[PDB]
Amino acid sequence: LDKICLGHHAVANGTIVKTLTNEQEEVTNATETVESTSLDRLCMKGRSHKDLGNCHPIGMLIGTPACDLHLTGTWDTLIERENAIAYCYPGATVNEEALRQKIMESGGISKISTGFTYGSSINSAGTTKACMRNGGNSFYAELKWLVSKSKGQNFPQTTNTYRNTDTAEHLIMWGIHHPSSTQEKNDLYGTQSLSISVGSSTYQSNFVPVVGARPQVNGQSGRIDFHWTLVQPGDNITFSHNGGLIAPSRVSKLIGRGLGIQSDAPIDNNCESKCFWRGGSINTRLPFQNLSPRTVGQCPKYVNKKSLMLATGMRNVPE
Amino acid sequence: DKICLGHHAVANGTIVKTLTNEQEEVTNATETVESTSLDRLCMKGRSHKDLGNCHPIGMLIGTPACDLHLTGTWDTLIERENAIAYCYPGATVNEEALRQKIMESGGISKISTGFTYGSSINSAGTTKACMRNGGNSFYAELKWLVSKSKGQNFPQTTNTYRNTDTAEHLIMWGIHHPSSTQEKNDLYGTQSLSISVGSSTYQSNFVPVVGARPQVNGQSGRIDFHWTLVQPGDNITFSHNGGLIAPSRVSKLIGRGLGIQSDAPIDNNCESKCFWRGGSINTRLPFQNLSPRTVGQCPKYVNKKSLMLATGMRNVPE
Amino acid sequence: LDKICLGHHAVANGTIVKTLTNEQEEVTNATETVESTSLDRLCMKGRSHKDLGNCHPIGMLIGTPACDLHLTGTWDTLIERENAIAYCYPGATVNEEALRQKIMESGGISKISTGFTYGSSINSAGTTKACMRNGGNSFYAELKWLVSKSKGQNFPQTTNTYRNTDTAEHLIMWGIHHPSSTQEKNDLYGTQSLSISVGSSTYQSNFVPVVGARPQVNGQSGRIDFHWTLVQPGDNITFSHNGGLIAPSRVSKLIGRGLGIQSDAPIDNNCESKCFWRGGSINTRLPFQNLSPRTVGQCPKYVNKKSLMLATGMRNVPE
Amino acid sequence: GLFGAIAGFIENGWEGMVDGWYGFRHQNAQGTGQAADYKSTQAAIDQITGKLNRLIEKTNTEFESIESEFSEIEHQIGNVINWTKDSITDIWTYQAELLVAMENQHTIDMADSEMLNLYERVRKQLRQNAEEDGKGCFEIYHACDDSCMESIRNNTYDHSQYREEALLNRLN
Amino acid sequence: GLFGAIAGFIENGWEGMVDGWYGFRHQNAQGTGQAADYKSTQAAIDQITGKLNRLIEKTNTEFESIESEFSEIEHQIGNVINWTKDSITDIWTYQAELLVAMENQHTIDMADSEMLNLYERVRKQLRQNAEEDGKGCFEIYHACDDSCMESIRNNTYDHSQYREEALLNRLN
Amino acid sequence: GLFGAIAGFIENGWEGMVDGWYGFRHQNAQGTGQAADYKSTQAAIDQITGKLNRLIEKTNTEFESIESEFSEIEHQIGNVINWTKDSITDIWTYQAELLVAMENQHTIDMADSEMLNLYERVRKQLRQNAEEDGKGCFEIYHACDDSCMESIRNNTYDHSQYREEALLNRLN
Ligand SMILES: *[C@@H]1O[C@H](CO)[C@@H](O[C@@H]2O[C@H](CO)[C@@H](O[C@@H]3O[C@H](CO[C@@H]4O[C@H](CO)[C@@H](O)[C@H](O)[C@@H]4O)[C@@H](O)[C@H](O[C@H]4O[C@H](CO)[C@@H](O)[C@H](O)[C@@H]4O)[C@@H]3O)[C@H](O)[C@H]2NC(C)=O)[C@H](O)[C@H]1NC(C)=O
Ligand SMILES: *[C@@H]1O[C@H](CO)[C@@H](O[C@@H]2O[C@H](CO)[C@@H](O[C@@H]3O[C@H](CO[C@H]4O[C@H](CO)[C@@H](O)[C@H](O)[C@@H]4O)[C@@H](O)[C@H](O[C@H]4O[C@H](CO)[C@@H](O)[C@H](O)[C@@H]4O)[C@@H]3O)[C@H](O)[C@H]2NC(C)=O)[C@H](O)[C@H]1NC(C)=O
Ligand SMILES: *[C@@H]1O[C@H](CO)[C@@H](O[C@@H]2O[C@H](CO)[C@@H](O[C@@H]3O[C@H](CO[C@H]4O[C@H](CO)[C@@H](O)[C@H](O)[C@@H]4O)[C@@H](O)[C@H](O[C@H]4O[C@H](CO)[C@@H](O)[C@H](O)[C@@H]4O)[C@@H]3O)[C@H](O)[C@H]2NC(C)=O)[C@H](O)[C@H]1NC(C)=O
Ligand SMILES: *[C@@H]1O[C@H](CO)[C@@H](O[C@@H]2O[C@H](CO)[C@@H](O[C@@H]3O[C@H](CO)[C@@H](O)[C@H](O)[C@@H]3O)[C@H](O)[C@H]2NC(C)=O)[C@H](O)[C@H]1NC(C)=O
Ligand SMILES: *[C@@H]1O[C@H](CO)[C@@H](O[C@H]2O[C@H](CO)[C@@H](O)[C@H](O)[C@H]2NC(C)=O)[C@H](O)[C@H]1NC(C)=O
Ligand SMILES: *[C@@H]1O[C@H](CO)[C@@H](O)[C@H](O)[C@H]1NC(C)=O
Ligand SMILES: *[C@@H]1O[C@H](CO)[C@@H](O)[C@H](O)[C@H]1NC(C)=O
Ligand SMILES: *[C@@H]1O[C@H](CO)[C@@H](O)[C@H](O)[C@H]1NC(C)=O
Ligand SMILES: *[C@H]1O[C@H](CO)[C@@H](O)[C@H](O)[C@H]1NC(C)=O
Ligand SMILES: *[C@H]1O[C@H](CO)[C@@H](O)[C@H](O)[C@H]1NC(C)=O
Ligand SMILES: *[C@H]1O[C@H](CO)[C@@H](O)[C@H](O)[C@H]1NC(C)=O
Repeated sequence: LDKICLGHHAVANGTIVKTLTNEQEEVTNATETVESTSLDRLCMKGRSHKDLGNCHPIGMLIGTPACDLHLTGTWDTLIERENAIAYCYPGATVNEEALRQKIMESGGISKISTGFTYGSSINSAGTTKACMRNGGNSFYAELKWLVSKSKGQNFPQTTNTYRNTDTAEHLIMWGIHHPSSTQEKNDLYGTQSLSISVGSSTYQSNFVPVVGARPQVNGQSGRIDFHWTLVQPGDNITFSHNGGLIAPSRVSKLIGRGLGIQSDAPIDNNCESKCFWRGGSINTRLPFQNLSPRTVGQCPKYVNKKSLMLATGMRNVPE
Repeated sequence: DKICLGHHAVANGTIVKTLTNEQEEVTNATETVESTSLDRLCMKGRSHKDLGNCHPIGMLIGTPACDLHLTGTWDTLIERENAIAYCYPGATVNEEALRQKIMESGGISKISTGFTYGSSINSAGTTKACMRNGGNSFYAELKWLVSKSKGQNFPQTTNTYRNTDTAEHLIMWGIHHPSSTQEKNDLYGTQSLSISVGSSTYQSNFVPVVGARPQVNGQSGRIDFHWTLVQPGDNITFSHNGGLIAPSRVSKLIGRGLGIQSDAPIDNNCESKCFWRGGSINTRLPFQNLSPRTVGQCPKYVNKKSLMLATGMRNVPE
Repeated sequence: LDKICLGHHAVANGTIVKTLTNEQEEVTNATETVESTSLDRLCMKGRSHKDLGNCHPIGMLIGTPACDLHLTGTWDTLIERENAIAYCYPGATVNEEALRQKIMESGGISKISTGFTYGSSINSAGTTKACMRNGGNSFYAELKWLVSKSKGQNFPQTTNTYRNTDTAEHLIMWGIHHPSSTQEKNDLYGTQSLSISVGSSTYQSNFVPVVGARPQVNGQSGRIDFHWTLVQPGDNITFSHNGGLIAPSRVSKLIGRGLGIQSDAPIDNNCESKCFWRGGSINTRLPFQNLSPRTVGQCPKYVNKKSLMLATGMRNVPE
Repeated sequence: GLFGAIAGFIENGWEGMVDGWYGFRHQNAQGTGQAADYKSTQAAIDQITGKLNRLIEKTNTEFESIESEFSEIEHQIGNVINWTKDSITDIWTYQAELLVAMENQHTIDMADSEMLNLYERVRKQLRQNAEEDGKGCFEIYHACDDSCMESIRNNTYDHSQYREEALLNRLN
Repeated sequence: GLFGAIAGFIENGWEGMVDGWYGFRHQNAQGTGQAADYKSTQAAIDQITGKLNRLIEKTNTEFESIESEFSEIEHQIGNVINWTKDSITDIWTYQAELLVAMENQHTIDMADSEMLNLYERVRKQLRQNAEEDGKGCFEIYHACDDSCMESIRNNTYDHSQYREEALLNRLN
Repeated sequence: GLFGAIAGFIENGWEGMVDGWYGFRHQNAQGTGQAADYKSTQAAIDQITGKLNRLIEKTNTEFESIESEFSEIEHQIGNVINWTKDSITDIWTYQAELLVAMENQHTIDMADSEMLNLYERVRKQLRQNAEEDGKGCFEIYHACDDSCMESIRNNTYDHSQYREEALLNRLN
């Protein structure tokens, strides 16, 4: 008797996928939803970026020698590398990580001179073999190491005031020097009890030099720690000090917004990406990703899974 | 003879999204994201306090602008932009923690310290920075202790608040940082300044910064505030000799309240459980695109203008 | 006329469960997805665990007497109890909660000797009523209260340095004594002004004993506030001081990883679990849980539902 | 669609049907006639009502503010908070989109099914007395006047009664 | 329901059936009999067992404590943590409800489908030998004894035997 | 499965059909032929494409780093961040699995439903000129050449054109 029969296609070996009710369902086809592959490069096409190489973001503001080409500029993407240098003279910044993040959320840095001057009783031009430029001794480009001009004398009580006449807030930084011995402290500031006060309309604080023997770092047992604050438009900030201040010769203004990336991957200007990680860039259209929980940009969501395949065909029912 | 089955349809369908289709036409649908807000603060059903020009911290220390908000009870506290905490210029260590704490409370009680002072102390120090009755005045809950004799070394003194209550008490105090040595000398004398403050669950020392800084509310000095909790049955002692702004009352925070920050106007004729900077969100809808900053019981914020849910079958017109 | 009929089974009392379109759907069988049940017990089988008893983790590092059995050791699971003791002589640690959590992420504690020694006008073993060992007086096992050998004598200027010669970082602690009265101060350390400076290659600070009457705690009006830092391998750390330092005899090395539990629930060595909370242990195969939003280990997710029933049968249609 | 009826073997909806979701159109000597079916219409409406009701009731969880509107937040904690709230926002946006796309598919499919179950219910009523159009109609093989069409709509049609007559007509 | 059978064209369920989930009742000359059907019973059971095994899959993320039980946490970080935990809990509570609501619908409908696939199976065996009751029964237009009825149950019924007899009876 | 066709009463698939997802095999006097159905095939593919389109769509949220790669984070804030990130990861991992499992099911059932829809469509075209063998074919009781076969696939087979004969052949 004559016949017409209905049916569907099948393939030789299907692809296994998961369902609600079955861990081992066979279908005629499937495609991956978890991205396991990365490009081992920072994809910078379409971006105004600054590769800081050797310079740590904080060194941009205080003017460490490794940061000379990064003292000002604009960018929509800022790239920090491992082991970068902030401090040539050994020290540390209070609230360091908050400061680094702030620099790395920014789109640029301007510099504005403080205008500070000093009597011929103060000497402001001192340098150190720990901070070197042009084969010679130097110092943080944006600050100055004030000491007494005639050794051993009590450093004069001094007032220096910076005035934000702009319409945006400025970030001001200063250092406090912590000598490694009593004689050292006396040689460069005198025998008097030292004090450094710092006041604006929205901030004040005092600082006294810790003196004591400690290990040499980059040849120095002394230390200079950094401090910072934001000075609002129309506000002034005054420094009263009689020894131990490392005074700013310039202040900074962070401009706009940018994306901060920490990675040692090399720059490629001929690919684009919106998602970066320590190892490179992630350019996938896929919704998920198992490369790293630490990503930046606009990124597929991190998942704990090697693979999750989505069926693109019917049940496979082979002959 | 012929009988046919069918379904209804409309002329102008509605576009909704499915798993498989961006542009599905149905007979009907309705919205699941709230886009509207009431530009008012819906306070019906609530024992609420409008702080007006008073900043929460100011209610603990007694700034003149907080005179009407030094005690009370409430289930809802409303803070406005530009509220004043500090008549004499200064700052509070862990300021935002304290603000949130006062804004998590259902009211405040004030309890007296009891402190008294020998006669070589003037404890009624006032300033034109804090005017009350158009007189020079001070933070109502603290006293600016100075030497009654200009230049006189403020005496070594001790003061101990004992909590006899059955609830911990919030105690605040200040440290005065003068603008100059002369001001330091005139007020506290010429000796070096130490202030100490210990309970059995808190310990800490303080010394007065002296330096030039710009005038705020006419003043170059600063008072900065510190705060801790005294547990029931516990003592907190102040040893000091100059520059302590000592408390005359400690605070006790009562129950729970919802804190709101908004400048929208109060309205006692609507109810809401969800608030934001722009006002009050009264939806039955589960989602909301007004702001990711809300407080209360709220629809969840989503990054979507509209999400239409189908309330009818697929529309197939003629 | 003969006839065969198809049908399905039913039961006389079905279960209510929720569907998408119906809060009250009757089905033949169902089962719970939210765990409401806890074991009033710390299930410890297959774990090498340390019950600290009345020893507080911070007491492990400074050597309170309550902690004398927990000075060193190893474990994968550390159990902290309520009202455990850290300070016999009253005081407090800076960054106290951060340190506690470090100890509770840890898998053991080794002690290493500082090899600090002292001149003959120092009494390097001050003791106190508040730290009882064996009845009589004693002190923190891992620290040394230094005072003058002669009551009113000026305590001498002094310098000690710990050197880390190991391949991992060591955690070093010390204290600062704030005396109760200006006559205590002078008893212990003489009439000079006192200054203690600490410096490593990663850390410095100054400290000043402040005299001040405070409420008595374990009989004592004085206090010792405690400080800590990490000393990196190959690095040294120098203390300089003339009265008021509480110096370290030993430093600690944190070993490996462990799971930290806070609970007064009793240990049971016969049951195992991977999920713990204040009230004990939770082992359930269920994916959700309504006991507590504060659990540790590998856990079902907390939800705010008493009950959620998953159908395991068809619609029930009685007669 | 899934059940083959709506946007399937029924070529289009009836804009004329103002008083119901599903119904019957007939064609006999006495004329046309449209009439909604109550039960089918009601079964689709109730299920939607159920969806709607489930989707109002929202979390009674009471949230406090962790961000000052009127003062600055320290930068590091500010960034953590931002990162957390944005991740939360991404989760809810995605849930919401999925929920609504998913329920929309189920609503369309549930309406398709009801249409089919009406067609099927009637098919069995009519038994051997009619044949199917493929367009959603049943060609009846006896004289089915307005009284007869009504009994089909009302579930009171006895196939036995017109059977013979129909069994005769179908074999020409 | 979606496939129109359970609480559908079939009016109710059989409490009598204990030996399975789906099955048969008959009537012939030798009386009446009840019996389960293996295939569809296990097909349904297995899909349920399948969902259960998915439900108890061990998420193995090890979480530490971020809140001390026996000491007070700084109030600001404490508020951030509470906000984070309470938002995380709203997500899980909502997914849990949704997961179960959804699986329960899918279970209900899957069961409704297995009833229907069985009925469609018997119908196609009977071919032109029987007609649909419309209450889930098949009226058989020839004498069908116990062996005849078992043959049907076990997919061993040959329509070719009884065809010309059944056609006598249907038309007369 | 749900619609009882694929992995159902159709026993298996045809590996020799590379030009479509669904289709026909006929046997008549001139022999044997196979051919895909373009319409049913495209309805299944277009549903898949909609799924894929929906799956690659972007959340535009821009996240910054809250953890340094090259320097150490304060311990307490580090633990809050770790706790939070691991919670967020558990939520996305669960969603991803659930999404893909859920879609896989629906893809399967939808493919099944298109197979059933095609089959039903044929059943109604043929009307009274053919009968169902249970395995997915229609035994046809009249001479249907390749051109008539092509009409059935073309959806232009007019059962009237062959009816009187087919009734004769069925009742014979
Ligand atoms: C983050 O979120 C946590 C968790 O919600 C908050 O901690 C809870 O709130 C506070 C913590 O500071 C505690 O509130 C009070 O708890 C008392 C508990 O006493 C007993 O414990 C248990 C239950 O916890 C019960 O068996 C008994 O009731 C015990 O007595 C409780 O009695 C008290 O209520 C009463 O207090 C006032 C006086 O202030 C009375 O006048 C009034 O009648 C009232 O009923 C409080 O509820 C609470 O215990 C904490 N719970 C937990 C699990 O920790 C944190 O505070 C949040 N952090 C921040 C920064 O907001
Ligand atoms: C955690 O996230 C919050 C919310 O996103 C961040 O706060 C926002 O931060 C951005 C700055 O990066 C602010 O954007 C600014 O808008 C200004 C306009 O004034 C607005 O002020 C109020 C708040 O007081 C807004 O709500 C309102 O819409 C007002 O319009 C711009 O003028 C700002 O800077 C501009 O600088 C130059 C001018 O020369 C312009 O060319 C630039 O385009 C640039 O826009 C700036 O854009 C925004 O106001 C803040 N929003 C809120 C709600 O506070 C936090 O900072 C974030 N924290 C982090 C990363 O630490
Ligand atoms: C928040 O969460 C992060 C992410 O997990 C934690 O950071 C990890 O901390 C663990 C230790 O708990 C680190 O693991 C250790 O690393 C050594 C391997 O070197 C790694 O070095 C780089 C970084 O420079 C890594 O990125 C890279 O993967 C390398 O593998 C191992 O040797 C350690 O195991 C050994 O430890 C002891 C010594 O203490 C040995 O004696 C034993 O033999 C043992 O095997 C261990 O695996 C891990 O690298 C860290 N990851 C990252 C990404 O930083 C944070 O600490 C956590 N925050 C808080 C506050 O807890
Ligand atoms: C920050 O520093 C600036 C500069 O010192 C301060 O600005 C001063 O503001 C005062 C009043 O606020 C002004 O003086 C007035 O204007 C004229 C100027 O000749 C004078 O004749 C009036 O009698 C009156 O005194 C002036 O603009 C300016 N003064 C000076 C000397 O520069 C500012 O107040 C400081 N602090 C801030 C802004 O918080
Ligand atoms: C810590 O102290 C030691 C002890 O003096 C320092 O010097 C030792 O290590 C050096 C490695 O560069 C050796 O070359 C020295 O000879 C050795 N001296 C000894 C053992 O007496 C060591 O550099 C110090 N480390 C730091 C960071 O300052
Ligand atoms: C504190 O209060 C008084 C004196 O201040 C004292 O008698 C009492 O014993 C003390 N109690 C505690 C708990 O310190
Ligand atoms: C229609 O039948 C119903 C029962 O299905 C009955 O209640 C009603 O009276 C009947 N109406 C008409 C018009 O025949
Ligand atoms: C349908 O297909 C047949 C195959 O022979 C062809 O003859 C006919 O033209 C087609 N009909 C139409 C209307 O396209
Ligand atoms: C799956 O591969 C098959 C080849 O058999 C094809 O139909 C389809 O292109 C593939 N899926 C996708 C998403 O390309
Ligand atoms: C959708 O609108 C149509 C026509 O106004 C109506 O059928 C239905 O009631 C509406 N939905 C709701 C929720 O009111
Ligand atoms: C549901 O209960 C029935 C009998 O009451 C039993 O057969 C089945 O195993 C149960 N399944 C559960 C509780 O998961």
